[PDB]
Amino acid sequence: QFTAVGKEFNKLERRMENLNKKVDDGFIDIWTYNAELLVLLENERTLDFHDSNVKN
Amino acid sequence: SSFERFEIFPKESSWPNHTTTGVSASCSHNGESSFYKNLLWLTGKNGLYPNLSKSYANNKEKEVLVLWGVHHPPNIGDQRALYHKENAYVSVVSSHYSRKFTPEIAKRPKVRDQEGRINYYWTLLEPGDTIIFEANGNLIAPRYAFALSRGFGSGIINSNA
Amino acid sequence: SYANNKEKEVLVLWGVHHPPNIGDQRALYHKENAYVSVVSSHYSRKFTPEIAK
Ligand SMILES: *[C@@H]1O[C@H](CO)[C@@H](O)[C@H](O)[C@H]1NC(C)=O
Repeated sequence: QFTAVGKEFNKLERRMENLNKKVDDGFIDIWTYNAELLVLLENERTLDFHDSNVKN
Repeated sequence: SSFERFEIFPKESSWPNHTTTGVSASCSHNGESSFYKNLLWLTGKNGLYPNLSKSYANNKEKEVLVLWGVHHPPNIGDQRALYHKENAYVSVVSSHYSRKFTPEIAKRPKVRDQEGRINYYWTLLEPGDTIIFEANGNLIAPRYAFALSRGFGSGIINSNA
Repeated sequence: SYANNKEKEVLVLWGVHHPPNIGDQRALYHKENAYVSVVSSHYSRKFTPEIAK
């Protein structure tokens, strides 16, 4: 969906800034880990798929 | 989604007992002293600052953004010369906004060759709502309000592209 | 007044005292109604003593 992932906080709202930073970093961590693991596993699956086609 | 810069207080009619020609050196245009275009600096006319009282009722079927300000003279002499009263107030009364501002006079570090700051406040007025401005000094009154309809909540980008 | 020149942020603490009874305020500060104004470029507040048992 349409989103803007950037927010601005003043100098008396650092708890909010750290909460937003935690949200952003957690989303980045989840997406990075999932994307890398997914790419590795699907590369293995694709190579096995081609191997199975040749053997069949 | 739709932005309209309109007159909330036309300078011609609205203020008959105030000079409303105040200009600032820091806000300079083409070498001449100037001020903001959406706000007007009020000052005592004929040596008096009469008790102000203004009301605006929203009828635009849209949200109205209103800006104003409060002036803090650097020394008590500036306040005496400008508004002729040592202690003043600014009351902004809405159905969901309500505040009183009191000038705080203090010697402050010089920025843009000025000694006393002015604070800027804003509010959003719902359709069918009324906002009341009252004061006897230090009011930087609104000139143009902004009727707007909020759209997808986006943000801003700091860039040189 | 204090002007910051440390090339660093300066944390400043202070307090406002509320005497329990009006007698304590009279004995201490000799005035029934007082105030504390703290004025900064981005901080500005006025504090008024609230005397209560
Ligand atoms: C200006 O002063 C006159 C009386 O001298 C008064 O009737 C009028 O309401 C005042 N206008 C404003 C905007 O305060």
